Amino acid sequence: ASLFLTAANRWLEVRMEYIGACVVLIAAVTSISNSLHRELSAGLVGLGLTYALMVSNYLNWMVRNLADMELQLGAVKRIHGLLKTEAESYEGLLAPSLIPKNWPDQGKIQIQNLSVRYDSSLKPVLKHVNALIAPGQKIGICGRTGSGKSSFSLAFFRMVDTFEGHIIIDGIDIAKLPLHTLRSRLSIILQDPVLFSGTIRFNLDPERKCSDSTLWEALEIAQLKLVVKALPGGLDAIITEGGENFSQGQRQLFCLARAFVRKTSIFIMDEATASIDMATENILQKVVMTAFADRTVVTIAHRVHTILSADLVIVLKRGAILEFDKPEKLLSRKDSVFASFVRADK
Amino acid sequence: RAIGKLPIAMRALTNYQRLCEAFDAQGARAIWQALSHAFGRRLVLSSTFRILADLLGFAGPLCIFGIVDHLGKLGVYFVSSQEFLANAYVLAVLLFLALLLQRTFLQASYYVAIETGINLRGAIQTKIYNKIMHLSTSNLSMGEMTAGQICNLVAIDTNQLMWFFFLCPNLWAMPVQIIVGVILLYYILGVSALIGAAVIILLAPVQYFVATKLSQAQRSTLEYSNERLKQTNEMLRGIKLLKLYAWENIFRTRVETTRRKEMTSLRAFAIYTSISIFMNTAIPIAAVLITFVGHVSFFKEADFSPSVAFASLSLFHILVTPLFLLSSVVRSTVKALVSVQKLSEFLSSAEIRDNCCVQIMGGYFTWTPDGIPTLSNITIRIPRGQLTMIVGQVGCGKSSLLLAALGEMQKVSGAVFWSRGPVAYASQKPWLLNATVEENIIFESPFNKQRYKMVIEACSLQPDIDILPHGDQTQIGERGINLSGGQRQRISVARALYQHANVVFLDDPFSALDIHLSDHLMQAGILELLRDDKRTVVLVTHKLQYLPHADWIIAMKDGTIQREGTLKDFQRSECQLFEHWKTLMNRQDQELE
Amino acid sequence: PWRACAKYLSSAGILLLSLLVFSQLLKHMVLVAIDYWLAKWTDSADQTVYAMVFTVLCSLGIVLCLVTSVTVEWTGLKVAKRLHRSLLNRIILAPMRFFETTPLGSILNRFSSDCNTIDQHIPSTLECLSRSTLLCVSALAVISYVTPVFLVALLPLAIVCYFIQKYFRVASR
Ligand SMILES: Nc1ncnc2c1ncn2[C@@H]1O[C@H](COP(=O)(O)OP(=O)(O)OP(=O)(O)O)[C@@H](O)[C@H]1O
Ligand SMILES: Nc1ncnc2c1ncn2[C@@H]1O[C@H](COP(=O)(O)OP(=O)(O)O)[C@@H](O)[C@H]1O
Ligand SMILES: [Mg+2]
Ligand SMILES: [Mg+2]
Repeated sequence: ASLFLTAANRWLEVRMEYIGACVVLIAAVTSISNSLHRELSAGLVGLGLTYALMVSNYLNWMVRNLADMELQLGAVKRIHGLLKTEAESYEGLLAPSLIPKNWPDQGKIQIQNLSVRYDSSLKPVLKHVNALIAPGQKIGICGRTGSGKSSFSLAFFRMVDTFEGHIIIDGIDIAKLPLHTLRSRLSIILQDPVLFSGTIRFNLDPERKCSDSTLWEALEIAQLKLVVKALPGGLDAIITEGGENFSQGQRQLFCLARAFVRKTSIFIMDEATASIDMATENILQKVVMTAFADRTVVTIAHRVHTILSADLVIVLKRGAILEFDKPEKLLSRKDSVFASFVRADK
Repeated sequence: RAIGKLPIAMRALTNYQRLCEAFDAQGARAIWQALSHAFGRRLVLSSTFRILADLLGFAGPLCIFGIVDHLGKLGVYFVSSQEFLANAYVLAVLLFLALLLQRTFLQASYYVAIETGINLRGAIQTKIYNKIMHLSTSNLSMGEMTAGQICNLVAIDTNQLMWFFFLCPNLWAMPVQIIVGVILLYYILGVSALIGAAVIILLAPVQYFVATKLSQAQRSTLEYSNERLKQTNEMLRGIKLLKLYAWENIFRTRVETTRRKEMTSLRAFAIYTSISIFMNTAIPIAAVLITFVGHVSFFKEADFSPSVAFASLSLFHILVTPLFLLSSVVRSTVKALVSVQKLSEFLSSAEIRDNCCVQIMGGYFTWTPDGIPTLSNITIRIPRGQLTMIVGQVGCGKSSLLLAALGEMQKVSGAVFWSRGPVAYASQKPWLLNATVEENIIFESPFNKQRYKMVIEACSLQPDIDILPHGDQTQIGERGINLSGGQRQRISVARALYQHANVVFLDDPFSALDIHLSDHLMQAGILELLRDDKRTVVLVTHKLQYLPHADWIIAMKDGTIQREGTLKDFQRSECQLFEHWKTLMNRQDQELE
Repeated sequence: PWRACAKYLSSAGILLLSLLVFSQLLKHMVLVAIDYWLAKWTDSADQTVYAMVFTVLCSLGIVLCLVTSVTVEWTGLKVAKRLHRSLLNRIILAPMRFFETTPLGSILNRFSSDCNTIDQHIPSTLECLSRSTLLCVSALAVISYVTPVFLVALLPLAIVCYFIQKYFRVASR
């Protein structure tokens, strides 16, 4: 296709240069026949010869640069097509003075009649759900795959189409909030690990605003301190593109160490323990439940023996709260979906 | 369709065979001598048409010197040559027959240059594919280059070398255009013509000066645009986590300082190309100034005619008209030099050198050319046709033992005895060919319809294939629709349950899957289609409850193995890790059998 | 004319767009005037008055080449400075449904190839287009003034030029 575009473009400039040579013949014959049997004094005739040669030189460059200007203005058409896109409408309806300086003080996460979608056209993936969360209430969420588990963690940051509801933390409405103030102070950690290339200090803290004692204690409470201190950089060492210098469990563990530098009140997790083994997984649950007493920790369960020592357990099957009770109560009821999930595991 | 295939002289693997045949004629000079040995035979043909053009374009000024000197001014039949070449109609029809032949030979000399650039593009794309099929993964992982730099090299630097070869015979006409124009100027005006000397020496010192300042712009420009494309690629890959952490202003100001640091080099580049085209288009008007005031002042007047004036004006215009392209020519050849140096930096990179199948025996495997060995002294007796689990903590070697048996690692010591053959391998991060879902599952095997309906039903792809808008024919991947990740891991391990390759290296399939779907992997498929026929499945997972279903267990800790063997062997000899697995599964009462 | 050249002229600005046209057409018409003064200076049979204003009319053509050159680099550099620094801040404030429904190679394609084309590949083609078609239309302004017989021949060649341009342009697109 590039040789056919070549031979077509040379066909066009062959016929345009042949038309320009016909211009040189017609203008040359009429400039000698306009001055033989008349008087035109030959400087205008040599002017017409030189500018007729300028027509023959610069006609093919005109049509070549016009077709190249069309093909290069297609790039401006592509960037102008991308440029008038949708914005997320970042500013909220509340004034920023009315939210506190210490906004995440204690977590009264009220949920009433929530139902989400992802856009306008789709089905509701969450059914009508309601919960009342205490600030010392370290809840967990089980379920099946596709039942609304990661969408329930993404609905706290207005990432999905929350078209209704009463998702209000601390008496202040979350839809009436600035989005940088909302997604600053609350911290999710995803299942798929995303790291950025550069250094470890930047990949935990890109502002360089927290201390090295806080980064070393966040690697202490992740258990990656003996891994990174035995590396030849120690700290400020190279993480490459995609995090492919390290393992996938180390990529999830750097996502944990990036989650632990910004302090919180509303630690929410996805299933971050997917690629981690059960030994260091049960080590890391024993640290961060004890190192974070006051902070409300929500975690999507991937292993239910990790989730078994929580305060209350939500069970989300097909987008609805089937169960919201004590884990020993749902274990002793012995027909429940939480009991069959812990029965199918072990 | 119906444009048809290209002929045999412009195929890839007809050229690239000539390019590797130029390689065994024994840095970047070997690539340049290989290109001048390979494609120079048709490059001198396009230069032959380029030099047969524009000496026939030198009939313009001789025609103007003919007819304006005419127009100011056996013995009864015949016409001599000085009477023949001093009439305006016969010289004007000779001007028409000159421009048709020179403006056909120019469009032939464009075509042979663009056709050899296209054959250079095919040969260097096949040589870049033969380099990338032998590249080690330590080039991509540990440091040196990126995947975006490797696919950016074929998208940019191949096209920069090709656009240099589009303008390659124009540089070899730049001697012969100026020299024959100087001798044709010396025929017309004589010794007053050489004091139009702004052209005839060019100040090609200052042209070489602005060429090396365009080199000083251009190397920093390509380094900053590769850094900016690397930063924009990691930002748009991680925009979900960057929006959720609200770090978009911090990463945007990093990309904006990279864009302004590129933009200062673009300020220097556009100012230096501006003074190059100012020097380039203000030299010949100054040359007709110093030759036309210098004809009638400082030199006594030898026949200042309209014929010699418009002959010298059209001769300076035909002398100036290929000189207008020279700033694009020098930016194309400095883009070629940075292109072939980044090409020669890529092709010299690091590369790849009785009951059982694989006999890794005392093998030290290392990820690094200079570092300590990651995999330590290990001895593996993986059996034929049986399920085998590699278990361990984070960063003990559970993917590097699988990549060691492929030969991806740097083997320091030991020996690996295979049967290498085909091996079904679904990796830790999954991989999606950007096609239809069925063509990602088939993966250039024969279309077995009953096995294809079996492995959908083995690992439950039917309710997530019913939700798709085209089912099997949905375009998943990067180009096209986005999946969840739970379907991506299942769609990567469903193609390694299919491909008949008899050694299955299943890396961890139960990250993104739940308990019920992981058991539906574990009941049918694994233990029912991979142990149906005698297929060796090496299934490393962290899901320790499937260690009952294990004919061989390899334990991993800190780069070495502890012991290999079965679960009753781990019951007999070790017992500390057996009591650790009894405490981790919370199966204190029953036994791991 | 598409919408993209309208967005190109608005993003460059009218203060450099007015300096784009009113340097170049003045430079090509004084090129027509110095070649007409070269025609009239050879019609000799007044001494050096067709030399001195030819000298100052060539040096004004030299500095008009300079202001045309700094205008074309400053328009290309200003549209490199302004288009990127707007697409980046408009595309980072997108919703996540916009990233979910698009190919990622399209958004990386419009930050690499089209930002490569807009920066350095466009203004060399713009200066060659403006210089080449303005030299061609001022050359056609030269041969009307010498010869009025050319205008009855000019219309069928421009008609077959426009017919071969359309007849090529559908196949080339
Ligand atoms: N691509 C790589 N390049 C260089 N070093 C690596 C690479 N991958 C892993 N390593 C190093 O090798 C060690 C073993 O990692 P490996 O590849 O076995 O992942 P893994 O331990 O299987 O991951 P997981 O335990 O999460 O499944 C890690 O400690 C890491 O430091
Ligand atoms: N980009 C998207 N657009 C529309 N629906 C989505 C998107 N991503 C996820 N979903 C829907 O959200 C549902 C819940 O998925 P998720 O919460 O991610 O995992 P789980 O299935 O474990 O609850 C899925 O059934 C899926 O159909
Ligand atoms: Mg989910
Ligand atoms: Mg691994």
